[PDB]
Amino acid sequence: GAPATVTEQGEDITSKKDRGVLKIVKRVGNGEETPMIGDKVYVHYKGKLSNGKKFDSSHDRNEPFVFSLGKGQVIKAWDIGVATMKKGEIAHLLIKPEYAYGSAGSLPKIPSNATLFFEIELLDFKGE
Ligand SMILES: COc1cc2cc(c1OC)OCCCOCCCCCOC(=O)[C@@H]1CCCCN1C(=O)[C@H]2C1CCCCC1
Repeated sequence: GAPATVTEQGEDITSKKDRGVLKIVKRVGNGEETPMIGDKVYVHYKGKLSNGKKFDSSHDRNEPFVFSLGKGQVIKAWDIGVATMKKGEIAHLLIKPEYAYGSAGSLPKIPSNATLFFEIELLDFKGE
């Protein structure tokens, strides 16, 4: 169970060391450059509630998913986790609601106090 594997085996990459974002690297990337805040980043991802109840993929949309790192165009967890990644890396994230959609949730897709699981591949990142 990919979400459980990440609970057991994930690195806590939070500042406050609150196990709110957990990470395993599943495939290794290239170089030592990782993206800085304001970098434009290209990814493919597979995502779900850890309940396994709703599911989501860039592939559904038939195209890469693009955002500006650390601009809050995504959840705090993504801005934190993707920043730790290298070009070509695949990693797994398990995320507590404080780094996702909180007690307010995001209905209908996301309920209150949801935990999320993503598989993310980083493809590219160009400077601001
Ligand atoms: C709460 O809304 C959604 C959440 C998520 C996917 C959604 C979505 O509908 C708006 O549709 C995919 C179409 C892309 O639309 C822009 C995504 C920006 C929204 C912010 O997204 C995020 O911060 C993260 C990371 C980037 C990929 C999308 N993600 C999500 O949380 C996903 C959810 C969808 C349900 C299963 C878990 C992942």
